[PDB]
Amino acid sequence: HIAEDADRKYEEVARKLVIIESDLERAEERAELSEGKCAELEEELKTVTNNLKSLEAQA
Amino acid sequence: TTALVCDNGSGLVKAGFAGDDAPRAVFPSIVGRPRHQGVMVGMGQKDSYVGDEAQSKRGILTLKYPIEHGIITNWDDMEKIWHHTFYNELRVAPEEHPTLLTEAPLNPKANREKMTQIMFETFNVPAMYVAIQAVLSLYASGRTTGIVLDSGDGVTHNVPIYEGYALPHAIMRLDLAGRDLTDYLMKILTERGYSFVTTAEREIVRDIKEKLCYVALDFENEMATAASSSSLEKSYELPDGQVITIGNERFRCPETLFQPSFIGMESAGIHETTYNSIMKCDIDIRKDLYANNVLSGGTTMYPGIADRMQKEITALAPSTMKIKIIAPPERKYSVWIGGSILASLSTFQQMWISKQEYDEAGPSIVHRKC
Amino acid sequence: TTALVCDNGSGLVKAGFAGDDAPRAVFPSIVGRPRHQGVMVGMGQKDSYVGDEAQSKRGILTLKYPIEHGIITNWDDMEKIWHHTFYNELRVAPEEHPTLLTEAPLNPKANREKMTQIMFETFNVPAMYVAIQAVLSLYASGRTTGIVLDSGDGVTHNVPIYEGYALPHAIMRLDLAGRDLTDYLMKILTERGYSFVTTAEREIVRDIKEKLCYVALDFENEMATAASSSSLEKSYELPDGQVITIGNERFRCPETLFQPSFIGMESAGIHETTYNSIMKCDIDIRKDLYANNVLSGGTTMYPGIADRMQKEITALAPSTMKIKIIAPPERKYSVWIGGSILASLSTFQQMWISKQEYDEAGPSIVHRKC
Amino acid sequence: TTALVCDNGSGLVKAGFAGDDAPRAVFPSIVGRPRHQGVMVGMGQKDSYVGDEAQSKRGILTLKYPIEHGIITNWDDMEKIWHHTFYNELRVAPEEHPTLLTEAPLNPKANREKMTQIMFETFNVPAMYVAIQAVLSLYASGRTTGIVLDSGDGVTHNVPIYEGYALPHAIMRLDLAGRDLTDYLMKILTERGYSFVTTAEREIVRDIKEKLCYVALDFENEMATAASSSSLEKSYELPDGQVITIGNERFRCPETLFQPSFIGMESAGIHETTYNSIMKCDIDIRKDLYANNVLSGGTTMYPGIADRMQKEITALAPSTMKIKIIAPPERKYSVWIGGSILASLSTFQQMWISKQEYDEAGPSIVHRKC
Ligand SMILES: Nc1ncnc2c1ncn2[C@@H]1O[C@H](COP(=O)(O)OP(=O)(O)O)[C@@H](O)[C@H]1O
Ligand SMILES: Nc1ncnc2c1ncn2[C@@H]1O[C@H](COP(=O)(O)OP(=O)(O)O)[C@@H](O)[C@H]1O
Ligand SMILES: Nc1ncnc2c1ncn2[C@@H]1O[C@H](COP(=O)(O)OP(=O)(O)O)[C@@H](O)[C@H]1O
Repeated sequence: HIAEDADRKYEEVARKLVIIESDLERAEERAELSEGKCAELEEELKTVTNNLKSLEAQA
Repeated sequence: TTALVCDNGSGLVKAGFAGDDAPRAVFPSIVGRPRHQGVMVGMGQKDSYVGDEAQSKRGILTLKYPIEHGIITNWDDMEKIWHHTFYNELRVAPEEHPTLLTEAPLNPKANREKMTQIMFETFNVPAMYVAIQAVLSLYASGRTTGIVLDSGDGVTHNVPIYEGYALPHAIMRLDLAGRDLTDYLMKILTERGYSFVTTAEREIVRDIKEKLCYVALDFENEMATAASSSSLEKSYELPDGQVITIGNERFRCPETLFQPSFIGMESAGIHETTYNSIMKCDIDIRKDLYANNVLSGGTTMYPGIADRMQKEITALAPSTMKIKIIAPPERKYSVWIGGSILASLSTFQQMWISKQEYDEAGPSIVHRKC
Repeated sequence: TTALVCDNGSGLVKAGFAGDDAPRAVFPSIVGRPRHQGVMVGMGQKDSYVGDEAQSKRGILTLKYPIEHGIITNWDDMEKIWHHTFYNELRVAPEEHPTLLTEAPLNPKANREKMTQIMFETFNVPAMYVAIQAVLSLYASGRTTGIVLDSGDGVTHNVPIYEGYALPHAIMRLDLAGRDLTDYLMKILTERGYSFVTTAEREIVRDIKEKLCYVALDFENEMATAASSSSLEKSYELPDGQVITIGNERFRCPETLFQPSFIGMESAGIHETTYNSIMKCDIDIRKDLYANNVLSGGTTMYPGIADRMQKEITALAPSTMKIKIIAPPERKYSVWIGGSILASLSTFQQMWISKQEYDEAGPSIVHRKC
Repeated sequence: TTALVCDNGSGLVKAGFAGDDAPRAVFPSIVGRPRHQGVMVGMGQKDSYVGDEAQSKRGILTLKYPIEHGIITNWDDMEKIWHHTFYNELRVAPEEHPTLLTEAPLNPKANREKMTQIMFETFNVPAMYVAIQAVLSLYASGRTTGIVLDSGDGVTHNVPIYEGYALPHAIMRLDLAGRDLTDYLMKILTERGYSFVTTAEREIVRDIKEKLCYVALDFENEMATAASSSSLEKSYELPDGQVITIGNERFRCPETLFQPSFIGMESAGIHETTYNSIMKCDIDIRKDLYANNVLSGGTTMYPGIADRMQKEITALAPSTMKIKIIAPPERKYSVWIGGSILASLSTFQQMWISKQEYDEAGPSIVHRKC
């Protein structure tokens, strides 16, 4: 009785584990893409700051 | 000087000396009186038999319990039972031993006042004290934190305790116990043809309950299984021959603990009152209460009650907590064991109610301070 | 001989030795007392628990802060907390160490007088000194010029400094801090169904605040976004299971720092009081004040607070100045770090208030010279 | 066209027409379901009984309140109760009447959203509105300034008003009310021998509370007096004969409002939360708040509660203010009376939430605008 109890319970544990794992790797993809996005924003900001200081010296 | 521990209970007296591993005297809390005539001159018939002497002359006596639902409802019979316990079972003199009595929570004050008055006046104990059965059960379990479910013969109660602090607003007391299950079994056995109506027959049915009944992990499919095959049927032999065979009654009798609607009560099962008592406690201690459900008393001795209890509470509690039902193999004497441990402590010897304090304050000393 | 630094604060004690890089002991400034009964005889009941021992037993205790708004309002509890800090956490003898206490600006004189009297009498410190939190924060930031916004658990204050000169007429002290945000969050969570009323539940809500709350760069469109989608919802798990999920509360809680009308206060947000304290200074130093806003304290630790602060001050200041919000990653311990630096300076060893000066001058010596 | 006023409450439904002096229908907010078998073929057994029909048949029913602490926790039962209120008690058609519902302050938003959605969809009211109980109580008291203390069956709350302006940051809500006093009395009566466990027995105990309980002016010497003599003992007769007599329980039950630690709560008494709500208000209006404490609701109907309240607040407030507890003799229906007054005003007929506004904005309009 207790054996089949724990067995079904922990097979469902492996179920939520597969789900939480899928969400984990999806969040890893999210993390890497967000690093790339903030890196693109970093080059955006470096470029715009160079432009700002150059053109402000001009002004 | 050693002290006495006298866990009374509504179905079984368990007495002994503080410091032992187990009670020295365990006998039914019962007083029998003869019904029939008595014809043999010179037989020397007694007026009333107590304890297990009334259990062997069972056939000619009418048996009465002086404790109904944790409450002493016949004080002369209770005096007889205490006199027996002291002089014939323990064979001591109560004038030379402090006595530790025990009581369920949430029952009238006159009960404790009369206990104290009886002890001090008609037994001349040097001191006494009235503990709570659940606290002693926790002492015996060897922990200071947990929600103990005590279920004896008259009353079922939960007491949540944390770090040695009781939560008296979350104590929940229920009034179905071993005796109501015995009565429900006496009533449920009539649908197979067996008819027990006498008090002696009630004792027979109690023995049937203690020997053949168990708790089903899943009640519905267990019912269907018993309906399909006949592998659950066992046989019992009454004390005159006449074997009887019972089927689904085996697990329908203790199922009442989880569906008290079988006996027309409105309460919830023991699993649900345990969960409610937990959810009535402060949110920071209930995770440690969830993992220290201590079981105690005789009515918690059915095979499979811990598994069903854990299944039910697990189904109720959040899916992250670790539900642990602690069911020792000797939980029928946990109250007495804990009482002996308590009465043996050195730091307890100032908690007694001395005779002089009683002489000063009256019987009201008991709950007013101790 | 080394000296002690004892940044008290109204939510956390941070103590250590002058010369270290970080406080050696960091525990809640709290004192708990049992509210429930206590049944297990011999459990060794303590009268009161302090520090983070009272934090683990908080299920059965009633917690109290002896400091309300930077002011010590319970001197017995504060003496308990200091005794703990010296003997159990740091494990030293206060008779062998000068002590550097810390205080917020613009709070009653009796506070410092009682501080120094307590030290010199019931601890027999060889010498002591009471600094200002913002000055020490500036020491730790490695500057001599800037307007420092300190925001702890009880009080928020700005202190503008220039070349090491304070402008005491421009000091502005505000009385909403971490604790008022915790209370506002306790009140805002009720509109989702969650009810926290106990002091222990106040600690739970404080942890929710420290884990899930952030400052929105633009409050209105953030509000509309949270109303549109549900991507802002995080989930928290209380210490009994019972996952809760919060939505726009995450940024509605710390937004009170910028709109103190949410808790029914009449003041202006921290950005506006910073700008006002700047504009109360001489027109020559405020260009250097605009570029040295030094954030400090625990309440300045929300994600996105530096950017919102910069946006707001930029919108207020002239369109030519360079607003720079300096927010170190360790800014929660800047006061203690600066206090250790200060107490380690060799030129400081003449600024102590020696025991003999106190014996000559009474407790009034503290503010009268030092 | 006339409008409906439907003060719901957690223990009693009070309905009627806007413009009357008293509610037309007052019945318990309770739904009963049969508990037992049912053997008489053709009796025409109903599925469920509501209102006070479920109260006279309560011997065979299990009663359930669909509102626990001001929150509606069973929406089918609440729909049954509203259907009953409209069709059998008032005997109207909800399609022809605006409806003014009422709600306690500081409770979840889904409550009001579901209220308005239920009304507009399953009753097709032309318009509706959800007021706050304390504001209506102040309307009925004939005032525009005062701190009203409402105390019904589920929740006790203070709302301070000045000149018609609410101070939403000083609103204090507490969750002990009539029902928790009923439960505490059910628990305290067991120490005399009486055992009430059923829901019908809970109704019996509620009536005992409404008939025999009062608030002691000085709790300690009242306790000593009840201990000394026996003149405080009254007698009550259950609905089967079998009289019971209660002593100090009479004033120990409502005393819980002033010491909520009796039921294991950590909050302060109603006097202290009233004083705190006042001291949370601007220093200029609190002199006028001290003199306009308006008592409302059923739980404020104990004899001697106004005197005890005034004594306590006078002991707390400065010795120059004039504390005036305003306790009307009809204060149990103040919320409904004020609701009728409000729904009768000409300048109110633009504050309704028309069906068209709901059709445009969804159920979320109820708090977004009104
Ligand atoms: N092995 C068992 N299985 C099931 N029930 C039992 C068993 N032993 C005792 N009981 C029940 O326990 C009751 C006595 O338990 P006990 O703990 O002694 O009660 P009390 O403490 O009130 O005397 C009896 O009514 C009996 O029905
Ligand atoms: N990571 C965090 N995010 C948001 N708030 C925080 C964080 N850490 C601490 N706090 C807040 O800061 C307060 C403690 O800050 P601290 O600087 O120690 O105050 P004090 O100096 O008065 O002790 C707490 O009330 C808490 O609400
Ligand atoms: N005369 C009375 N004395 C004391 N308590 C009363 C009295 N009448 C009613 N109550 C209490 O008031 C409660 C009902 O009050 P009411 O204001 O109708 O509640 P609600 O506003 O939630 O409907 C009941 O629980 C009852 O215990």
